[PDB]
Amino acid sequence: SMKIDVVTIFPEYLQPVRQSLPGKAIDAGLVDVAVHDLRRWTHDVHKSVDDSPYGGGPGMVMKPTVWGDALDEICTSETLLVVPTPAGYPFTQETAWQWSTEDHLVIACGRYEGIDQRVADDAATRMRVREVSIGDYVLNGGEAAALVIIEAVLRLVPGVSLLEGPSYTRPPSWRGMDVPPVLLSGDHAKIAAWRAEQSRQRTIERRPDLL
Amino acid sequence: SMKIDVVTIFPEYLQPVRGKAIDAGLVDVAVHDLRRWTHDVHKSVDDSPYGGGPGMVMKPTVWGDALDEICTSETLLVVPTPAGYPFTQETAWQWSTEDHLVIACGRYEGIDQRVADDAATRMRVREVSIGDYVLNGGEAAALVIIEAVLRLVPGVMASLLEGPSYTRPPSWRGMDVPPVLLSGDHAKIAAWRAEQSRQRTIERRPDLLGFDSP
Ligand SMILES: COc1cccc(COC(=O)c2cn[nH]c2)c1
Ligand SMILES: COc1cccc(COC(=O)c2cn[nH]c2)c1
Ligand SMILES: COc1cccc(COC(=O)c2cn[nH]c2)c1
Ligand SMILES: COc1cccc(COC(=O)c2cn[nH]c2)c1
Repeated sequence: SMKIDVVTIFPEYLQPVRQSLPGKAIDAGLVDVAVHDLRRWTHDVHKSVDDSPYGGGPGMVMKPTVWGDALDEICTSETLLVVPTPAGYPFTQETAWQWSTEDHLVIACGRYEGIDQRVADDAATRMRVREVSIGDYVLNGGEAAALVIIEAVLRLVPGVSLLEGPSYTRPPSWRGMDVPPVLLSGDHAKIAAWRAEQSRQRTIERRPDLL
Repeated sequence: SMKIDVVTIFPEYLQPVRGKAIDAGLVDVAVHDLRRWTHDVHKSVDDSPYGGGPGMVMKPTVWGDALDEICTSETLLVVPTPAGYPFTQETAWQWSTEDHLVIACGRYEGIDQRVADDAATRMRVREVSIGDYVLNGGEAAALVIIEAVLRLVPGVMASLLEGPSYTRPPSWRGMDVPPVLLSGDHAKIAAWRAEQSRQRTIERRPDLLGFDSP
């Protein structure tokens, strides 16, 4: 059983993962994903969510007063507050495994430059807060990162070292290229060693950092 | 001006592109249902892996037909996969100058490798990872790549992590903005920010400064 709340100024962005849920998953109370428009918590007629950064420099910083109200209403002391940001700790498969057993995730989607730091600092005094990066690149908003995180976590919720080498399926011959004959050999010990070497070679070529 | 074609068995999931509204006509984003190139009755796109293993592998025949119609020799064929070369900010900059990206979204355990090998004989192919986690499909990863690239396209920050940012009010729930940021001293602000950045990078990403990861 897991509840995910997403707070964003683009709630429509999250509508695909809402419907991506199996009907037998949400009916069983194993998962409910709710999306909230951040502007619900704005204070002015202009529904402002950002303001200029202290200490200058082009870019806009999201307002702490608005975010604080939103989190005040949505978060509980049991909440795991996830803040996607390119300045975050790495979000990896180990993280997804860890978060897969959480009762309540709140994902705060920020917009470039970021969210006033006091929001996270304040929240962290009564809940667990995790600023995380899904990758070394910059997005205009956290929304796509939320999709990634939601998918990587939920697929580890039951019912909701090296790189892997190439995979093949039918036909055995296609556009002049044959499936590696070892895979059709019925020698499963040999297949395993073949696959291990394929993985070692691909990892060396693509991710030497992993060795 | 850039064309992005995305190929997927879940074209619905790509509605979030509608966002990075290309209303300015600086890019056209097209999404294609892979099942459109099938001939079967049940329109099968996958099958069990040769050599055994878990899950299913997407068939090469369907993908070959789809890529034939959609790609040219000038296309950059992008295949999100956790087994790919890393997609980073540097990659985003590089791809921001491309005429034509085609993004092949895989599902299940993967796409028959011969799809990529075949395509590489007529176009440039890039198998890429957007990060070290596993997804059910390439769709979300395509969204990430599109966002990272499109915001760099002409007409629309790497080595360190950026430090914290603040805005009004100068005090909030008893928490004050760092006084230096209120001081109007550009040099001291630059110095403090540079320091916060380095301090955050060593704490969260020691690898970026050439130290052992925790
Ligand atoms: C909340 O503060 C910010 C600031 C800047 C951009 C974003 C959007 O997230 C990303 O771009 C990202 C997440 N992981 N890798 C990249 C959020
Ligand atoms: C070590 O860093 C990580 C973390 C998570 C996944 C991976 C690679 O997984 C694959 O190569 C794969 C999975 N399905 N098909 C290919 C690497
Ligand atoms: C090639 O077909 C496959 C196979 C396995 C998973 C996926 C989805 O992509 C990812 O999970 C991914 C991309 N970068 N980091 C994770 C596609
Ligand atoms: C080294 O790899 C990368 C790549 C891209 C960005 C970053 C860090 O960016 C930020 O911290 C940020 C940018 N806007 N707001 C916060 C690191």
